[PDB]
Amino acid sequence: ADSDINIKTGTTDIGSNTTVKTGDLVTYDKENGMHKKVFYSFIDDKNHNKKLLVIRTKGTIAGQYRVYSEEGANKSGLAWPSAFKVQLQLPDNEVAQISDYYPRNSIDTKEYMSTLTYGFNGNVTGDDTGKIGGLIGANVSIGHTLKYVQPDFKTILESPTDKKVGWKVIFNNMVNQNWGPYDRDSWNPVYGNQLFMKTRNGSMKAADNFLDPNKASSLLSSGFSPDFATVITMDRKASKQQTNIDVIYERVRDDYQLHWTSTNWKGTNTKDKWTDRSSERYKIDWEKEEMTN
Amino acid sequence: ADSDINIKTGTTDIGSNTTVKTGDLVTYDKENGMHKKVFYSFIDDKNHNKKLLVIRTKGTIAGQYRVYSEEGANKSGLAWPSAFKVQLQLPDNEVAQISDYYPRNSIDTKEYMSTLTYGFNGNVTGDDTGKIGGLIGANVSIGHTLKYVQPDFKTILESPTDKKVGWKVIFNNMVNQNWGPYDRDSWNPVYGNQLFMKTRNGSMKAADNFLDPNKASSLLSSGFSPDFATVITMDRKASKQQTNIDVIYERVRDDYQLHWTSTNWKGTNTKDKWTDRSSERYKIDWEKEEMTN
Amino acid sequence: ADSDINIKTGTTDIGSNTTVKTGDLVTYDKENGMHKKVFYSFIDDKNHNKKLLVIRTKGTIAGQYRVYSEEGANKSGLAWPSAFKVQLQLPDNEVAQISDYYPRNSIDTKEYMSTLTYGFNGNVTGDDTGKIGGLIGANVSIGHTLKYVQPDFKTILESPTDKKVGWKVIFNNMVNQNWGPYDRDSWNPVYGNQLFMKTRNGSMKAADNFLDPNKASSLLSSGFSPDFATVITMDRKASKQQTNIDVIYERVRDDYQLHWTSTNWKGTNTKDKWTDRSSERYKIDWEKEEMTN
Amino acid sequence: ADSDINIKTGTTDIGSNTTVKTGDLVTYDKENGMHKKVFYSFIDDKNHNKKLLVIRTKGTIAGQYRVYSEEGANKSGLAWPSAFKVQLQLPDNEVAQISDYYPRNSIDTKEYMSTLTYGFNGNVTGDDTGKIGGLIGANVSIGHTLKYVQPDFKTILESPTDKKVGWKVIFNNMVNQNWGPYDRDSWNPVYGNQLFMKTRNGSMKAADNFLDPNKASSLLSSGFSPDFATVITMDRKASKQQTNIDVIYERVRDDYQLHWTSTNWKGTNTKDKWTDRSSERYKIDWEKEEMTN
Amino acid sequence: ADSDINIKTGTTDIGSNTTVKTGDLVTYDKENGMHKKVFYSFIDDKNHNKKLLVIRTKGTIAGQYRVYSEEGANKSGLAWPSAFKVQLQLPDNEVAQISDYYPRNSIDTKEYMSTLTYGFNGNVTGDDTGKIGGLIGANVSIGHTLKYVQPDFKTILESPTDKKVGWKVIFNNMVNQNWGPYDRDSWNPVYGNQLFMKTRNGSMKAADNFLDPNKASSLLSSGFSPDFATVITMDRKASKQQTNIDVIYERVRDDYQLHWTSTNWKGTNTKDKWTDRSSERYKIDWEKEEMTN
Amino acid sequence: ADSDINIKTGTTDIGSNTTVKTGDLVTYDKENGMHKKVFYSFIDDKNHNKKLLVIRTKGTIAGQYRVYSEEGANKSGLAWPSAFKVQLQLPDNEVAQISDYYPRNSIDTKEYMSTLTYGFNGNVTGDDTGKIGGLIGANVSIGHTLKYVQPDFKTILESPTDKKVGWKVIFNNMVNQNWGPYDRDSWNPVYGNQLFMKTRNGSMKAADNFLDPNKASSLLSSGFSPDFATVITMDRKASKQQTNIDVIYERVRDDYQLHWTSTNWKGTNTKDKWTDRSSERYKIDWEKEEMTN
Repeated sequence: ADSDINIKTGTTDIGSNTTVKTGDLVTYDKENGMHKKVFYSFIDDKNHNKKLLVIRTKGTIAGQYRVYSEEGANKSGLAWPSAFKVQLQLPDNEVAQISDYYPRNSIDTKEYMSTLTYGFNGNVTGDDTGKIGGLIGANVSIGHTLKYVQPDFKTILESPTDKKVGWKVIFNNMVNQNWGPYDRDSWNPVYGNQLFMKTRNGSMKAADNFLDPNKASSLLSSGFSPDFATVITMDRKASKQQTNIDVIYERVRDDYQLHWTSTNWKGTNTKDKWTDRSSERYKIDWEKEEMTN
Repeated sequence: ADSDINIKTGTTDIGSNTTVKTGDLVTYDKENGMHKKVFYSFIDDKNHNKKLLVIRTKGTIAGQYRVYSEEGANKSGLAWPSAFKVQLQLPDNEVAQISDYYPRNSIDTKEYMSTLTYGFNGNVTGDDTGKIGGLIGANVSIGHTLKYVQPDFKTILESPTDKKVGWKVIFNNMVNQNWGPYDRDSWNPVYGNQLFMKTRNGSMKAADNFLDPNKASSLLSSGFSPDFATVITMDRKASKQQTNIDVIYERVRDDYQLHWTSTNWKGTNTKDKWTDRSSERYKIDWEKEEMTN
Repeated sequence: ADSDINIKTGTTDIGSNTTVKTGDLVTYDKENGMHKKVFYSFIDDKNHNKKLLVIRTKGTIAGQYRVYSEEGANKSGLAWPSAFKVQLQLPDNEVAQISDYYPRNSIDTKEYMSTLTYGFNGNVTGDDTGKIGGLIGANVSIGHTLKYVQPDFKTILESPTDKKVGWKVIFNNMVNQNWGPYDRDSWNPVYGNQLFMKTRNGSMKAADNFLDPNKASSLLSSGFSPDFATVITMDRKASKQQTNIDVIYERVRDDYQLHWTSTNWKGTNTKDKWTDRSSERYKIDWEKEEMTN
Repeated sequence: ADSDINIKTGTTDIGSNTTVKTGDLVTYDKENGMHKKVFYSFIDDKNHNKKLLVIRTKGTIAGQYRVYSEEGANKSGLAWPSAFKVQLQLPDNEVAQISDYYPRNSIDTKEYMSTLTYGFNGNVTGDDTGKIGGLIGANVSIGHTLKYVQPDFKTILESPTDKKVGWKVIFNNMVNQNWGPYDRDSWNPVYGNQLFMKTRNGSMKAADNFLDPNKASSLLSSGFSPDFATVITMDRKASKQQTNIDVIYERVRDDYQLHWTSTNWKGTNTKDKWTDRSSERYKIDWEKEEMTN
Repeated sequence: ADSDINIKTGTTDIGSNTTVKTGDLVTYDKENGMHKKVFYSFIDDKNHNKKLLVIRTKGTIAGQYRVYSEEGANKSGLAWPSAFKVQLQLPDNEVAQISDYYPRNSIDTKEYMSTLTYGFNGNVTGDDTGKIGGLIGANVSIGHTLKYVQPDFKTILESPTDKKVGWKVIFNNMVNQNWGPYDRDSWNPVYGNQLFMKTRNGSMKAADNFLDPNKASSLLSSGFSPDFATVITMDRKASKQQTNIDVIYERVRDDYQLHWTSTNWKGTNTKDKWTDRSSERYKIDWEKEEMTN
Repeated sequence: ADSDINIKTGTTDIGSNTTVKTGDLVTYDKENGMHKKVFYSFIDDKNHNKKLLVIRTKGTIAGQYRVYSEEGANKSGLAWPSAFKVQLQLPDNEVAQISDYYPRNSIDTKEYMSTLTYGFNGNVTGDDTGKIGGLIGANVSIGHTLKYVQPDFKTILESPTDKKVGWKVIFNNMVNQNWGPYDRDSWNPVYGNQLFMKTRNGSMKAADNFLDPNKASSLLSSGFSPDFATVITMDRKASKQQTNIDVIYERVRDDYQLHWTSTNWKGTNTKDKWTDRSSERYKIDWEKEEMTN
């Protein structure tokens, strides 16, 4: 908070009384199904120390959630997106540097509750024959409650060096058919990994027995569209005013297979089965304030 | 957040010191009952890289929730809107590209709560005859609670390629007469799919035994009015400054029928029975900044 | 959100650097008790495509909640407002069109909660005579909880065509004397529809045995005052610059009667008994920018 | 929402580039204890259609909560404010009209919750003599929960005609000594109406046995200060530019009496016992833009 | 709050009508994996008393969560970041001083709830043989509930002297596999410290039996990126206008080892095992308003 | 609220169209460990009545939480900050006066909840031999629930006279190892004051058996940094334009000692054991608008 140090709000920010030359570059990778896009903005504030360039890799990455193989009615497979990644890198010989990046790791909290209860009790029982009985009782109770919120997908910022910064979205866990959340490492001795399982002991075909993509999370089938911002600073006295960047949009898929053993369906998951990578190299012209490729 | 990178807020946005020529085109499709409307805005910022055009397909799509067929008092049908869709497409030979789209898939969260309780107990019982009894007891309890919010209709952004982007609204589930939520795949061995069922064993006519549209969701009967935004960018050095777009407003209906078997009503659902499509082609004139059709 | 597409906020809106000529027309219908009023605004933005006119039918519609007929102390009736409606229409031969309308159908949500509990138990019982007993037990519990919010009156946007758009407010349900909510179709074999019932087996007169209007919802007795906005767009090259509109303020009342059968009061409801309609025709002068009637 | 129709926010409002001549008139009615005050504002926007005048009857109405009569220690009375009212009226021959009024009836909502629970149970009991016993059990549970918020006093807008508009504040219910809420119609066969009762079977004097005004609601003793706004529109071509208004500040009191029957206090309430009215007539000069009286 | 003293908001802040010369310095420490960065801003307000310089050590510190040693399948180790620290210091002979620092210790609250319950009970039991029995009972209950929120990592502001100010982020506690939260001092006689334990009695390799970094907190593996602000004030009449600062980015790691004793895994933690320090010295030029190193 | 009296917001505030000369004075007391700092602002509004000076004693006071004495393993002590204070005073002969002070005592609320439950019960029991039994029962329950939020440290504004105003922060209570909150006056016949106790019957050294400062509140070890604002007004016609102020930053510590009696640790607290005071005198020059010392 700028106002908590008694400084007037917005005083220390950069971008005042200057013209920024924005831009846009859109490309679609048919092979990998990644509609990648970057939105750049050249800021050169005279009162600042270095030339600035903020890059927002908005884009979009598809989900690719479908059944890849079926072998009769006994067994079938499934490929689902385990993780989405997007990273930027600079050549080792480059002179520019990575300064900031908005989406960053944040500390997560949890509730906690302690309960203590005392009790007392007493009743008098009687019947027709004149018998009279008594009872005096007491009890204690101690309870601990802990609650927290867990998303389906969890975004993470991989440790950014001077040259490369990258983010990552992973599959935390999912609730299937209103039952307890499952994850990739979940296991059951009878049924196994019931993550994407429709019916435990259905009589349908193996390929048919898979969770409807509508029921599952949206990011599994329709994909994940990132919104990540990074700024590159270049010294204004550098000999060479041209810079190259690489943008990668890799996606990791897992293999989920269910098998009909004797009576019930049994599901098995094989993590990190395939990876699809789409890297494109851009060129920066600091003197002309334009990025083109 | 622009202010989290120490950049002054609003600096990187586009649209400063320029005139945007907005517009409006309204058309009604009597056959399909779709009051489609698009709101365009031509932005040509000199400091930007490409000419811009944001298209907001506000429009409105009717619900069409009515009983289509009745066969005596024994059985009758019902047609209800299973899903609403709206998509924009560009010709394969076109030079413009799709850049951004506001309504996008978002990660959904869930609560979770773990409870543990210890207990102790002890009572002393006595009667008139001098008998004295005792009792010492203890107990443990473990509980897991998981809660989440689920809407009636769920909007999804279908995987957007370079040329076409489309959205989709599907029927998640509905609560009928304050009872447990039902969906298209819900089944009961006795009654079946009780989604749009008034009384389980009523004596009325089959056509009469259907849930009142007022009781059901508003989107089923009065329809769904979208609000989706997409921006198309065209290079300012292109040889041809004219572009064509296609806008589709398809709606998918399902067949719900209840049948009087012997004593109670039995309901069955047949998903994706009909689809109504309304496509219109617009022409864009980048040089004159007007879209007309 | 305009800022989520990287466009500067407010850039795509219409109404900049222009003068709008507002207005007001107020009329009271003594026969129907409807204080109708419309607030118009002529917007002609040069950068826009069509002339604009936004109409806000604020007005007010009375409730008319009273006992219409009494027949001794045995039975009496009651008329209450089941639904309020207001709609605008254009002639079929007109050239203007309906573009937008603010209050629109919105998707409803609901909470859901799944609980699972394991238990264990064990006690030791003894008496004076040296008898020693034991007990070991366990239990499981599964619970489903679903909660949602339901208003007394539910506003709905009837499917708007190109020429006419109309809204609707209906009676969802009401809580009577802190008891479970009742609606028009509620039935009880003994008492019947206990919606507007004061006492189940009171000895008072039939006309006296009705729920106090203060206890009931405000809209039943003091009426409902709408606030609905619609915009009409007319091509600026049209030959005729005069337009006619019709505004309707219909209100639907139901007949609720309770009858003293032998010991207790029995209530019956007859939906859609009366309808009061108040239609007035306005004239639009686009050239002079004034609506008068 | 103005921004939801794509119109720039604040465009359709009235009051731009004009001077409003406000004012204030304060009067105190010693007989009725009503500190009435009105705050007017003359708005004449050229771009508008009619001359405007918004009147805010802020004022203040006292509570008058006191014991009026006592007859020994056997019985005593109490007068408390059952309802506060304030209304404006215009002469039937007047040409001005009532257009708008801010505080208006609003729809009220309620929560609802449905619960279902399954259970299972089993224990093994044994004693010293070798006897072994068993027990297997199960249970079901269905629960309905409904919660809502109810204020002590409820403001209502009486059905406004073209010439007169009036509001109303009534006594919904009150919680006495942390016990269940009571209202004017509450009855108990033993104690009666225990609304303003201190002790059920106290030995104090009848006049002394009344709830402390500090314990009760503030509006009962210190009164209710309204804040209601209304706008009057007059055609600018009218022959006569002078208008008369009447402002009433009526307050309704009830009679609460408790009686010592044999052992306990019994309370009875007589609604609408007294009404205090304070009407003042103001004169409007549209040409000079001043209201004086 | 400035407005709560009747002073116009923002009047007492500093930074009005002046130019601030910001800057940026980025450096990466490959040996320690700390991407440190500082963002300075020179403010010299004529109406103020001293020259100002606010330093924001944004940077980023990696997590370094990995298994360092394995000795067969019997035992293995783990190094995890126990605490992150970042501190600024000034030479003892310097003339500048530390004035303010935004992130500061804050008081934390907790809920509390007291419950009291009275009960009564009575049943009548009878059988075929005409025996009649009775039972009258009562009970009391007292309960205390206390709940609070506890984060995984807790930021602390170490006692700031005139020359040096430093912050600190420590490991409060973590929830492992949805079980009760553990911390560094947690101990169990059977299993020990089960903080980073996968399975209590798994048969896998010791190195394999460790909690997945994705399952654990993000700061453990991907590191912590600080955002801390400090302002240094220097008298404008000082003889020497050059100042030196030191910035440290130390990180503390702990040694977590689990051992297979006979049947189950036993975990032991050794706090404060390693510390990695990265100190860099900057030079301040108040006359030229630039910090370079 | 300024806008609730119909006055334009911000009209009555002071500071418009004037220049304020701010300042800063920083000093560190090595002996007491108090980094005291004051931020002044001279406001002389011509439309106001007196010259103004708002003083914000931001500063910082250390915690000083450490073990002062140990006597073998049998007993040891502990000094912890019981209360932090900061106060400003003016000489009795001075002409300036204290006008306002932002942090002020506020009324605190509490929830309350009353519950009432009715029940009914009935079961039929039978066995193989044909015996049939019955049981009819009922129960009532009344419950009172009261919940509130209590912070660890509570700030208080000591009664401000014309010349001196001072604040105070005291130790309300603390939760130790997730157990019930303890305070300075808490006592247990067996263990005593268990406020800063690690283990009830641990075998470690007495000095070692103390709660970790990280586990305890942050203000205990890292100290409390105040933010308090006060404004001094001086008549502009006074003969003498120089004023003196005194600022005190006293801190009060308590003595907590635990003693090993025979089997368990016993803790005793001695409140108000030490007080550290740091007073500095400043000089105000109203004519030159500068405070220096």
